[PDB]
Amino acid sequence: AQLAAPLKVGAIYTIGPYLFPHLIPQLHRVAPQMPLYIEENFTHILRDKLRTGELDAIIIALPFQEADVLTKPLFDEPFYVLMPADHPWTAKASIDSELLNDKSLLLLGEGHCFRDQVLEACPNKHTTVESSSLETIRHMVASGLGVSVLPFSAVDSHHYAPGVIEVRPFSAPVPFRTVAIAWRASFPRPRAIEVLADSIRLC
Amino acid sequence: QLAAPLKVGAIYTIGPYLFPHLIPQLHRVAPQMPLYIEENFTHILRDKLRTGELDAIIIALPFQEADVLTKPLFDEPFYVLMPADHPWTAKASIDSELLNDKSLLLLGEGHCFRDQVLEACPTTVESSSLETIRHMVASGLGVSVLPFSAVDSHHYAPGVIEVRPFSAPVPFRTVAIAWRASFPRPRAIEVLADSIRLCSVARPQ
Repeated sequence: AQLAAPLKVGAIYTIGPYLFPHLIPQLHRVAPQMPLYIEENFTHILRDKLRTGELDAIIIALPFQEADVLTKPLFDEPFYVLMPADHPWTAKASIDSELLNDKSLLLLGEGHCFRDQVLEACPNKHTTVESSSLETIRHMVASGLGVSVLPFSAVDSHHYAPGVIEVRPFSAPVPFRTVAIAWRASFPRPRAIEVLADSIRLC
Repeated sequence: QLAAPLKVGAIYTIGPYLFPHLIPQLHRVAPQMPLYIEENFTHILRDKLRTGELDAIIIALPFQEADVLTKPLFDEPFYVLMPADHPWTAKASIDSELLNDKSLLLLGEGHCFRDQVLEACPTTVESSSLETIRHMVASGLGVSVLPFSAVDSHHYAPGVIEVRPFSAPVPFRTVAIAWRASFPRPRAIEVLADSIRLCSVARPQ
């Protein structure tokens, strides 16, 4: 106690894969004896589990407000455009958002908050592929199927040799999202939460 | 018949470790066929293959359905994943009976790899995937089992996780590809299969 027991952390699908690899060793450096029971899911589900006590702390994107749950913004994360290496846009330095409504744009299905954020960053012509992760989308743009949008932390977390996929920033103003941690106020281990947060910011 | 997009499904425990090698090889022998990709459970891929919204699926045996051709591609061994501090680090290989422990982390019920691991043995994190399992192992939560194609597919610096082979006889799965018998594009199937076979070849350091 109180840094001596497993901590149950949830995160949304479009954050966990890109955060945990950085998070775990940084957490380890401060916090050698606490392992993480991890779950990745949609926002509302992580919220329900946070409420029922199945999860102790969740990682979501704003907006997010929950009874008896404290919510601290952790950082901001700009979006980037993902494309095949032979795509015309590779000649551009940045991509204006208005260019993005086109059948060639590949989106997550409903339920993903990132989907709505991307849609809001755009000016109805799209391709939605359900039961998809961001990685699956990266694979299909790598095969030359279309083009997509990623959060910053995901752009280089892949195992593709150079010359397969290219990433270009958005033209100003760059759309982004706000990453935040949530935990319940009555949580008997506040120092575990602070360790978690501090470790997240140092990434 | 190699200038149109091909619709491919694969099970959760195969795709993430296959596509990073499959896509380049595929453009290299077939640069005008992009993949529409889906990852899901075996039965869902089966149904999607039968309905025709998928053209081919990549699965593990056993697998046999009427009016569906199935071609075994290769054998992939299993490996044991552990924290870098874990005492099993001292071991060269790990006896399968040692996976009789609550430390052992498994996938949900819908995954065929769960069953395969359970068959190779004497707690379950639900709706999990292998990467999440890797993360929790990396945090020190326990120990797990991976297919070989997944043991290097991570972004942790060395010194965080370690992998050891099973003691002989080593457990394995058989990766295969399935497609409709009267599928109008057999050549694409053959390319895809060969490319998949190539992926099974681990590139030396």
